[PDB]
Amino acid sequence: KNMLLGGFDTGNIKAKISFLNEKGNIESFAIPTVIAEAPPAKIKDEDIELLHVRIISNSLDGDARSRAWYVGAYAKDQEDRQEPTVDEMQKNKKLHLIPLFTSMAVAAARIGKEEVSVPFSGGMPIGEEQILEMLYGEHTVEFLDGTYEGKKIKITINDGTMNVEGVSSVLAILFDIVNGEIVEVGESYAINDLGAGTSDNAFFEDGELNKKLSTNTDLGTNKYIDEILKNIKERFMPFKTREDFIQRLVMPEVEKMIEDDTYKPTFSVKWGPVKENVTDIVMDGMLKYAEDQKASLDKFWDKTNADKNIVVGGGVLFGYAGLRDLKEQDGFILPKNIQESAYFTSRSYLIANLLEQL
Ligand SMILES: Nc1ncnc2c1ncn2[C@@H]1O[C@H](COP(=O)(O)OP(=O)(O)NP(=O)(O)O)[C@@H](O)[C@H]1O
Ligand SMILES: [Mg+2]
Repeated sequence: KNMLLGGFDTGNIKAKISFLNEKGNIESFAIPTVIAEAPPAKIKDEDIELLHVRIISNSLDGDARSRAWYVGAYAKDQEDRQEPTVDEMQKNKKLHLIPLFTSMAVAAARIGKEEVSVPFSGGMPIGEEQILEMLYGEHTVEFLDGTYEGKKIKITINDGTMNVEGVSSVLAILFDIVNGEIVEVGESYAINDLGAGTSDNAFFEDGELNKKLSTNTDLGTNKYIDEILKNIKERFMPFKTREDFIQRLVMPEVEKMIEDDTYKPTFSVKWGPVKENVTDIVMDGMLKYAEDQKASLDKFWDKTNADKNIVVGGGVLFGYAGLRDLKEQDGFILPKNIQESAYFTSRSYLIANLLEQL
């Protein structure tokens, strides 16, 4: 007892976490990979809307040693916010450690523990031992504002794993944890995690990650979303972030499609004294993404000649209108519980971790 069990999926867009709550079920949320220096004191995923935390950890250095930060959403608005630098083609570790520890704390607060040991179960994209040791030790997160203002969580990380080999990265395709731990309603396979800014094409052969053909591209949903937004704003002549566009406009419709294959989606936008039907605009970007992904998956299938191709990630949902065709194709596997496709990897890392504890 007094332990937090989770799977951790980090990137340049979000830090994703899937953990076990008090009633033994999987709970998931994502903290945007954004931070900003904050004053020593105050001025459905409610608790991460406003994150102002003091973080004391030895994995942090210099001025970041034990000061305060705006983390995630509440950081994206700040002037001097920090985000992953990326050129026209570490010592930025706080940019990844801080949203990481912050997620561990939020989950800890959610389940009413104030001291938690967190066996680390995560992943790296194309050493393992060295990266883990920027995580070991004791980390304290105090909330200075928001839902858990005044709370102080002690995170202890003694043991970890990056789930490099074997079926660990995949486990969420076959299993689910409902008070633990139950089956969902080949020997050569690809895993395609379809994300916001990137697309991860990994290939597993004979129990081992094929560390030469396992690639990684920037085929993300974001560029397609930006296109759609540009075409909507022009239709008028609305949304604050992309996640706002996805959550408010896209998610409710993608969902009725899931539970009814006959349902036609409608996308309308209210901006000012005008309301427009932009169903045609949205669906265009969706199928464009779908076909571009269909093409990308095809050639990676041919390049690896995998026996089966698993497609996961939120891109399965954003491009669902087109990507649901992969259900009818032998050689492709979509998650049965497809509404959890976005957190497939973190959910997989969580399942790998629960097994590690046994
Ligand atoms: N239910 C949904 N319906 C439609 N789009 C969704 C849904 N869930 C997630 N998305 C979108 O799918 C895209 C991919 O999400 P996700 O895989 O979680 O990105 P990410 O992993 O955080 N970024 P990356 O590091 O590149 O993988 C994003 O644009 C999400 O907003
Ligand atoms: Mg991802």
